Amino acid sequence: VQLQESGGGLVQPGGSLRLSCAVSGFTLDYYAIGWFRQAPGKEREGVSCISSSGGNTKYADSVKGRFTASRDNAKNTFYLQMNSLKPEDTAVYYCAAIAATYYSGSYYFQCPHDGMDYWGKGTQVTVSS
Amino acid sequence: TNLCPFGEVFNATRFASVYAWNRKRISNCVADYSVLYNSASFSTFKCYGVSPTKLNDLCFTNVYADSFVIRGDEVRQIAPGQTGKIADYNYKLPDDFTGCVIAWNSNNLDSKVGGNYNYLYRLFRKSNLKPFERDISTEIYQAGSTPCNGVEGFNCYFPLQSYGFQPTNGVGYQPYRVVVLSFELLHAPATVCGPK
Amino acid sequence: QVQLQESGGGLVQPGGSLRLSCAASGFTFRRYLMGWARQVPGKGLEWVSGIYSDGSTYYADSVKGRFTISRDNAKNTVYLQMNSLKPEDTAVYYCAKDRMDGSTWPERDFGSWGQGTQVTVSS
Repeated sequence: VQLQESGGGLVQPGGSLRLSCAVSGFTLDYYAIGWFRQAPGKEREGVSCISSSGGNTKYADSVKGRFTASRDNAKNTFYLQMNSLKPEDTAVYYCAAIAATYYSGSYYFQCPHDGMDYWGKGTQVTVSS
Repeated sequence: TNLCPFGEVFNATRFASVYAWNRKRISNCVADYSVLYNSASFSTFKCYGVSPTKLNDLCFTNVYADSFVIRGDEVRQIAPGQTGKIADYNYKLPDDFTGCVIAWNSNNLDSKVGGNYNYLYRLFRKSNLKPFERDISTEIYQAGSTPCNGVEGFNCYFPLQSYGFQPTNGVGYQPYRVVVLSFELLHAPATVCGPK
Repeated sequence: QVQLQESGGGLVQPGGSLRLSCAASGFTFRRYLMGWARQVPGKGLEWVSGIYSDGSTYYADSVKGRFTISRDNAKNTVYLQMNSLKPEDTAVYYCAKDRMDGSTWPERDFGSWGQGTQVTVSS
């Protein structure tokens, strides 16, 4: 399976961006796609996590209300829309996929850091003036 | 001469998940360890504290058979003094373990197109598991600052994770069935010996 | 770190001879169990043969006599030679690096796995 990252760019504070992640070769019936970020000097951190269906979206408290995760209806490509960016959000963003968990007739879609099976190459996003 | 029913363990139709590992006690019989060695299915046959040849010549009061399924690259964790998610949180062997570890590829039985989600492994726990302990709790594990009350969120994880076995997956990622034989010798008649 | 490359195979007539070759760079090849493993479609991996660091050899009942395994000196390639092939051998063959040094006869732990080639025996 291959994961590709695109849309990395330099924008002014308050601007918007759209990152894309191309998903290829996954035959899994139910998986989850997560967006992570890695800032200079700090460890990797989760930002978003969405189901293959796209019904469930989970966001970290810092990015809540500014980041929207969606899936295209005609392609297997997942988007992370970033509005009202702040300088502290500068980091390398990574796309990652993980299988969903089936237990007692209920599915769970989560993005645990240590459980991700595949990673993308990442793109740098810097927000300066 | 009645033999030890090793067939009921190795040829079981269904194998339990790693976190809820099944243990069967085998006692008061004789077992021929040479049906094991002279087989080609078993990719992994390693022993600790004893030597395969000696096994025929020794006696043991009780043999325990622990069985479960894990990933290929995770079999290396089923050994004394190893670390990793499986060894730390699911199944831990004591430092003075005396026994043999047997594993074989089971891709023909435990994989399915689209993924087999029924096998799970424990991914989160507050502290490292003590040797030969099987906690099967499924309470929400809180990893972040936010307190968790049973609703999974960004910082509230369900502690179990499905493997998602697929036939297309490479050999390193295919499912492997593991059986761990532990040899304990108590103060009692040792009725498990060699057949010679 | 360790890479195993499978060379040889293809379409061979019954009774044909195929010399499979793996080359492994990235570790001291001199002292580690190596072996060839077969995966007939519709089954799991079966361990055909292997050679230990001290020249001890192991064969399976199906392939006993038919096969020969060679471990090269001053090279990091193991050679597997099959003769009198019959339809039952159509499968994929992999190479494997045992994870511990100085193993003996009944101690096998094939952690590393190569990208096995497919051998087809038709007519």
